[PDB]
Amino acid sequence: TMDYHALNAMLNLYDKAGHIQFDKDQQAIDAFFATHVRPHSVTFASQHERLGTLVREGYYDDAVLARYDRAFVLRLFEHAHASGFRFQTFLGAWKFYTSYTLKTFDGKRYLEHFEDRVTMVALTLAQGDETLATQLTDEMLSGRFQPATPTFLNCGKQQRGELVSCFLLRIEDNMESIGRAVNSALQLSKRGGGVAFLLSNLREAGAPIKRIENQSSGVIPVMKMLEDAFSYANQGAGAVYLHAHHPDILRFLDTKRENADEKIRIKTLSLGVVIPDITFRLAKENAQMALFSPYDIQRRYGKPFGDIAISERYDELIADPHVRKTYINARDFFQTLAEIQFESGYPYIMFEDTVNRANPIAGRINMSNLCSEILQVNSASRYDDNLDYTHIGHDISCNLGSLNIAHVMDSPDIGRTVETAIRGLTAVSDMSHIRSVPSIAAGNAASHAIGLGQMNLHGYLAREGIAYGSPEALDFTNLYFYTITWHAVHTSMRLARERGKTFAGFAQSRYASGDYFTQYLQDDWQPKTAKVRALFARSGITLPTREMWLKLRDDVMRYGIYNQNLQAVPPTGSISYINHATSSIHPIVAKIEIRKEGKTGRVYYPAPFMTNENLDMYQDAYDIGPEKIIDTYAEATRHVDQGLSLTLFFPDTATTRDINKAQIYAWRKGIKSLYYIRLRQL
Amino acid sequence: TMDYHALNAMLNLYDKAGHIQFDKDQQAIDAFFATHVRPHSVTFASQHERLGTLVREGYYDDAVLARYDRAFVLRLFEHAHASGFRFQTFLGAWKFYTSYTLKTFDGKRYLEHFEDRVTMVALTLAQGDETLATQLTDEMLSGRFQPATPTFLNCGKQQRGELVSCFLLRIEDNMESIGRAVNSALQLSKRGGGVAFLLSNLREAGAPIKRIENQSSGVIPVMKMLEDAFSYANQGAGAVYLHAHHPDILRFLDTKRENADEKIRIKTLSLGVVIPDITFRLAKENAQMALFSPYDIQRRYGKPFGDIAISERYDELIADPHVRKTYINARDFFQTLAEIQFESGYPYIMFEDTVNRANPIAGRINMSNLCSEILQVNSASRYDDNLDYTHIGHDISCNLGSLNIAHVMDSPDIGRTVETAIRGLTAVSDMSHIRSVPSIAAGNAASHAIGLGQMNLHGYLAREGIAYGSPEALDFTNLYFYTITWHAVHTSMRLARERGKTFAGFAQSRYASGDYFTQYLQDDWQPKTAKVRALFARSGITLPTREMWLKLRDDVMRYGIYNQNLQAVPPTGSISYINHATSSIHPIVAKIEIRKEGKTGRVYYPAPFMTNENLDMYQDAYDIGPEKIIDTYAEATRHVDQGLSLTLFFPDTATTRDINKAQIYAWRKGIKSLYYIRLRQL
Repeated sequence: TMDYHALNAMLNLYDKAGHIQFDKDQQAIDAFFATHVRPHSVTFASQHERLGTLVREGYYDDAVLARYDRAFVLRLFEHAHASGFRFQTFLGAWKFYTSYTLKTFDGKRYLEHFEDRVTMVALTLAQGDETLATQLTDEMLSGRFQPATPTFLNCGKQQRGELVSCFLLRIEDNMESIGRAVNSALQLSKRGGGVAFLLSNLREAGAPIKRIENQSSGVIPVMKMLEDAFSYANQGAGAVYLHAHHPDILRFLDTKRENADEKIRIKTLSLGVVIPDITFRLAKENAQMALFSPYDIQRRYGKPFGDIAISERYDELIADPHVRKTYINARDFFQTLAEIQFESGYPYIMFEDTVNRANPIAGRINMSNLCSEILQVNSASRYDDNLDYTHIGHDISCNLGSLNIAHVMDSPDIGRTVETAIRGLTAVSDMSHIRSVPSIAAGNAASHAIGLGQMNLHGYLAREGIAYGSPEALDFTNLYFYTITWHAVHTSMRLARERGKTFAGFAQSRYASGDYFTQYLQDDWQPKTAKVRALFARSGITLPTREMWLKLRDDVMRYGIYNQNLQAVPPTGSISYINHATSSIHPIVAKIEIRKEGKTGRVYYPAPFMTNENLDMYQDAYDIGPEKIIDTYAEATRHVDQGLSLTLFFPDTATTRDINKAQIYAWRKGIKSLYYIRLRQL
Repeated sequence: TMDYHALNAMLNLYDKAGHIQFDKDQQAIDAFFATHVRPHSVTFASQHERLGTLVREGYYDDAVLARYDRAFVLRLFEHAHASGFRFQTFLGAWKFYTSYTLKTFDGKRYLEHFEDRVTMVALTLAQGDETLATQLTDEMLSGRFQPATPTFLNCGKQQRGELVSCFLLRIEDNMESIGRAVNSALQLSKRGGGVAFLLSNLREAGAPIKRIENQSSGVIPVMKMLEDAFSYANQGAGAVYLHAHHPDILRFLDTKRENADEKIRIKTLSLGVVIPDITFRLAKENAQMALFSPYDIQRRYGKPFGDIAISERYDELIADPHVRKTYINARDFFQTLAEIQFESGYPYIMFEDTVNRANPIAGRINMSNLCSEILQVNSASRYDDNLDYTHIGHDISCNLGSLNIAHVMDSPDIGRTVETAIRGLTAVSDMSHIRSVPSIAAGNAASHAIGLGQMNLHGYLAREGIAYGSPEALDFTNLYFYTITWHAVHTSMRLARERGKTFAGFAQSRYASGDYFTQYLQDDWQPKTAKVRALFARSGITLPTREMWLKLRDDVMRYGIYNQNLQAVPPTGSISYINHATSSIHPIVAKIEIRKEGKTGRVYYPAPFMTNENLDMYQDAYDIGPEKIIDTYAEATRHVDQGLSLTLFFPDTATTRDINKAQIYAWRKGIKSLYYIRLRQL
């Protein structure tokens, strides 16, 4: 019966009673291992000899093993293979062997299995610490923690790409900066990519140059340039963010219209827009939108457009005659916005006042990343004519990992679970040295920002018989994130003691003063529901209490924190299939997801814990709709210091107004940002 | 009668006897000065007060005057205005006031007249030396010398652009270099522009990267990137050169085809192609053309494609199995070549063996400039990951100026005439510090290359009743350049004594060994003709003699030379109209040239010394044809150490074969390069 594809395909059939036949997927795993994995895996007389061979023939990096006693290494591997790990789905297994595990240089045999890859990851992150390493191994094999693909994929390998592949850069209003950006785009893209540029500081189309009254091609030409950079370095991708109140806003959005011109046509780059609070109020009362000149604003306040608070100074700015102001219709802005999103899925939205109002770090937040999940502060750089740095500013980069909620709730020692992931991601940052872009490097060194995310929320809720979006769900979500947060700040606090240093700028932060905690010292803490009350109960998990916050608040005000930023909820792409989770805290996109991969062209993927006796608990995001989704992310947004990738799923019948209403709701509810607008499918 | 345009227009009418009515142009000058120049020029109570005012209100740069005793400055100005300078044509006057002379900041009055601008130029170049300054003034006012527009236009002004605006850069086969190039393109273009890049070292489309077998998008994506750079920084322009034997040659030429695709479509960038001797031989015997991989060549010889001698190692390379070789048809190469030129005017051709065979400087010449007149050696640069220079190579830049042949022959002291121009251009280089591109700066500092050119050759020949292309013309051309050359090497030799230093690398040069002079120590020196013999006679000019060369050869082998390169014959654009010369040593493009400028849309320009009694001596380049033109440039190419911009003018009936035959002839005759293919007009 050894066709694994056909077996998998069986997941795509319903019996006269609309039931699936889930066992067939297991059979497909089995036949996969028997007909393909085993027959093409390389097995050694022993671990010792294996590590020997792999180092010798150039596959594994001895440098990583050299930080441990060989005996320890051999033990850890064995412990790993004895955990009794199993892939839960054909896709997970297939995805791991086809694109994660290590193969021979000629691509014909496999040199690694799950526990192996895991082990090496653990060894790399723990960098000498045996306990840590062991903990990493356990966390990963239990399915509890699951680092982002760029980490899980390269750790320990000799031929590896970077561990960090997510960057946010500023551009300053001058050729030096622009030239650097293009260069940074080349350098980064050329290995992993995932780069976003802020364009808000650039002078508008028409602004003067060198005293000559009307010369400025605007941001478009700058975009075209990035677009080509990215294209040339083939892999990586780019995004640009522009403030809503920027004079080029409309032509900026027009680039993503099928029907416009050739040099107002950016096909690859992703767009993102920053929208402050007022522009909402203006549209409410059908007023005009004032677009301010970044050129004038600079000369008149000594700060770039992107470093000032538009909303706060909206009036002050309008009254100032020195600032040229052009106008457009607020409502029309949101109109074209929805129209573009409607066709391309973009832009992204970054709710500038909501974000800065929550931002505990000194400074402002003016952009976001390619997945609209990262939110940190940055600072300008200054260059010499020869392009040498004169002052190295701070740009942003971050590594990610997330832990499977379900599995977390299936283990009493949550504190350990969180401390370990945080330690591991922290190690990722510590080991990062992106020298090709000094600001990126400098930035990482001064902040140690990491992003610990969550996934499998829907999968969890389903299992425990809770409907997505319901009041119980909303209550879990809130308390669960309430918790994770505690253990993280705690962990980061501890780290600060051990390393005897905090993140740069800690002193000016909110953590230092204690304001960060006011929220957790007031009540709305305990369970709105009873079921939820019992879930944490049955779990052994202990919801942090006033005393515990009060305590942490003192340990934090005194010892500090290591990481400037801890949490962040990006979309879990393929790592989620190997971990067998529903992609983040958003409902499943389908009961049986279909991917276009392999000889068959199709590969099917059933959701976690889903059986023919609870299908009614697995409703797709389209069915659940945006309201319930938004509502969920909101409970989380209260705690996650960074941000979460939020995609709305709309029917194909939906209208721009529908979209627009979802967005307003989002704004109204506290959402820090929005990702795509996925209209219906093929 | 005070319409100057209408008067000018009169030059566009023929009487029943096909005669023009040249006096009307003079009338147009007169009415111009009376109705426009005078009424809008600003005149001061005295020079002293003027220099005072202009420095105070921000127009003139006191820094330049501060290197002289004010009294000297006042004198020089007066001497200037007393020379009795006159514009010879309405266009010259109109061109000077509309786009060279200094105006008030609001653009409504004139602050300068010819002698004024000249003076400031002299003051700037002479940098303290009164004699020099005075000489500069005389040379310029007599119409003898005429510096390139970027110099004549900015010297002395407070708001000025750079004096040097002509650059040639290398690109190395790696992202750092590519990133820098884009940046250099931005930086340079953003002020004057005129930049050319060598692409020959870049790996071909398909070559490996990082061991991965088929990844290299080739040169096109790199071109698109430059193209966008140039576009963004609005002004400046770019060129790319590619070796004929480079694997991407065909797709490189295909970019300039109307009918090809969208991402194989470079509209702005100019193309140039380097073609060695063999590819000619191969096409002769209808063989195949071997295209070698620059990727392989590097790994196997430690030198980039562009630093090796293809022709010399053509066989050796074909036999080497390590060098991947693709093939195309030689004859087909030249076919598509002519076809492209046919439609766009390009490419340019750089006859690589001819050039290196003449090149007296140690090293090879692999590219050229935007006007195909510059030919020097360059050397690679090496960068650190952060884009910082690790080793600063030597790129190329050059400033130009040329002297009106006629006026030169109308003055006995040619030696002074040449020494002065050389001194002045040398000062241009000495004062150049293009810090935004270290290699450019380093290069200029090590070579002090300048380019002294010629113009008004046709105008001269006509006046003296010699037909362009005739044996007498060919004889003058040769002897005249024979002469200029002497006085230049002499001048540069002298400079080396005064400054007590020579150009870097002098020792490895040909000047040091003495081989440069072998040519001038053998005969074909004296006049083939008798008329020519008398021209130099009537002039007082003394054709250098064996003893004079023998002497210079000893002074040179001992004291050295200051400039690595001296001569170069670019096209004289607008400066030629103000100087009233025929554009370089090529026949006139018309008897009454028409330019599309001003309120009238048209402005007419009669050639020098042309009257209704010698029209038959002024035949256009179309009439003269390419053979005679080529023949002329050949006589000059024997002496000019750098190169000359050679454009062929073909009838609209011409065919690619016609073109191709002109090119072969050119190659055969010693031409170092070719510029456009101007097919007939509108």
